[PDB]
Amino acid sequence: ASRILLNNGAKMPILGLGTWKSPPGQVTEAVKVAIDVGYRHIDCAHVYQNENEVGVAIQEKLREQVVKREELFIVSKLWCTYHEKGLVKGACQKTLSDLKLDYLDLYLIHWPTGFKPGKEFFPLDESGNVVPSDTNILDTWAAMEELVDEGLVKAIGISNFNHLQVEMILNKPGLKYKPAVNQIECHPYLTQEKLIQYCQSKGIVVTAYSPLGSPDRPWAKPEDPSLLEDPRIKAIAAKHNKTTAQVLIRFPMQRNLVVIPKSVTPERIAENFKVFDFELSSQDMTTLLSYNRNWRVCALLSCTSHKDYPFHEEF
Ligand SMILES: NC(=O)c1ccc[n+]([C@@H]2O[C@H](COP(=O)([O-])OP(=O)(O)OC[C@H]3O[C@@H](n4cnc5c(N)ncnc54)[C@H](OP(=O)(O)O)[C@@H]3O)[C@@H](O)[C@H]2O)c1
Ligand SMILES: O=C(O)Cc1nn(Cc2nc3cc(C(F)(F)F)ccc3s2)c(=O)c2ccccc12
Repeated sequence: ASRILLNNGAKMPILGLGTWKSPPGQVTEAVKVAIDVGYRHIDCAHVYQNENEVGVAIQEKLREQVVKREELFIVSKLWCTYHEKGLVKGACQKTLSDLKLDYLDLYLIHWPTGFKPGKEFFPLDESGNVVPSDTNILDTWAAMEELVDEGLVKAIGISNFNHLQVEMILNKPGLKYKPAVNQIECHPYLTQEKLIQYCQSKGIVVTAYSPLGSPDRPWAKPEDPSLLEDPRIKAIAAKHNKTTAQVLIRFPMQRNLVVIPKSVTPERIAENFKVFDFELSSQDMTTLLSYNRNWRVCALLSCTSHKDYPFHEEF
């Protein structure tokens, strides 16, 4: 199936378009091309500073009757400087206004760590450490629950929560809505078997981010592993007459994950969608799992002292 059933009763397309780092001047056309060639899920965030432009594309494709709003699955995320209870609705409403929507299909706590509120996304002290907010995930989660009860979002979820944090939500006293999704980094170099099985065992759908290893991440270095250039992955693609990127997108799909590759390149947007016509073998899958090396694209040094930093622990 091209959609997975969430625990709020709604279906979610297992392929979406990512938008982190998509330039504001190219992402409108990017999203337009993606809807044209079949994408029905867009992954967004206020912190990506491009939601206005993403929204232009969505609204034009609705106006043009290329798609109906019910057919779209639009995701956004609450940024760390808005974890305070009095800030969550407004933050969601800004995202909605920019996306030109009246509801989101899914809204995620973007990271478990709350940062000091302000105009700065990454407020730092004079030594470079991120400045925390004294908020905790449970009260943040309660705030998210209110968005559901106000009709602003159809589903709520979390992102970059480790096993212990997910379990803390599930065990929250007075828990009203379980998280629908946990969006986490996942690719052959960071395979996440434990976290994913934990989440799935609990009926929480996992979305895999940076499935191609984020070659355009701004902190990339020479000695870093490179998925798209891995000869072992290239050979598996070769065997299937597909591209390395296609193998890397199909890989999570077959683990019952949602995957959200980013591109602003029209030929690549289209290539990336052509992944429903082939299957990796079970041996291919285990072989790709074997390349795990616990390598993370996303884990900003400045945040590692936050009490709620998610990656000190195994998973
Ligand atoms: N929850 C969070 O914390 C979090 C964190 C990171 C990412 N995410 C989401 O996940 C999405 C995807 O992750 P990502 O942006 O880090 O990286 P990614 O999707 O792993 O990689 C994007 C990079 O791959 C290139 N690319 C795309 N398709 C390609 C293809 N077929 N062949 C060769 N190169 C290709 C893109 O180039 P062009 O664009 O130039 O074509 C871009 O440089 C994000 O955009 C965001 O929506 C969420
Ligand atoms: O956020 C995105 O979607 C992509 C993303 N990732 N990162 C690396 C990060 N690593 C983190 C670690 C924590 C931590 F929780 F671990 F403290 C909290 C927050 C972050 S941001 C960034 O620095 C970033 C900056 C602008 C826009 C998007 C991003």
